[PDB]
Amino acid sequence: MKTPRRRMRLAVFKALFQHEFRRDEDLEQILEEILDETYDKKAKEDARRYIRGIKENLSMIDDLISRYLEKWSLNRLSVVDRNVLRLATYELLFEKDIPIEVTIDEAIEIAKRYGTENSGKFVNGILDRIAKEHAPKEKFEL
Ligand SMILES: [Ca+2]
Repeated sequence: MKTPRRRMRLAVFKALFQHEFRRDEDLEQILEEILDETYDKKAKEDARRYIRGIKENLSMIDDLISRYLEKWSLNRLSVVDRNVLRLATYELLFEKDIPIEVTIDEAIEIAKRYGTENSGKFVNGILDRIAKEHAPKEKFEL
């Protein structure tokens, strides 16, 4: 049996979340602590691709998101909101055959699960805006 993408994405989120309290450590090493053999070969490869992509483009991703936050900057957001946005933005921009609504709706689920009462609505709004202006043109043709 194969590990679902949703479970793979959750491991990526957990690594992002845990890193916020261990900023002197490597995001990639934190992901490996989370990954184990209960995940299949592809899921571990996929989670690594996501974490590497987010880590290697973090400043670009953060600055991209920052343009949609008026004066309540990214650093002032909760750990959950900030990282769901980072994860979803990476997916919208670099994971080619995933429809925009799948990325946004599955990101909202993570926000509702671990965030506060307005987390889901907040991230849905920001991601709708980011997707409209930053998703590759081909993604709209899916
Ligand atoms: Ca279609």
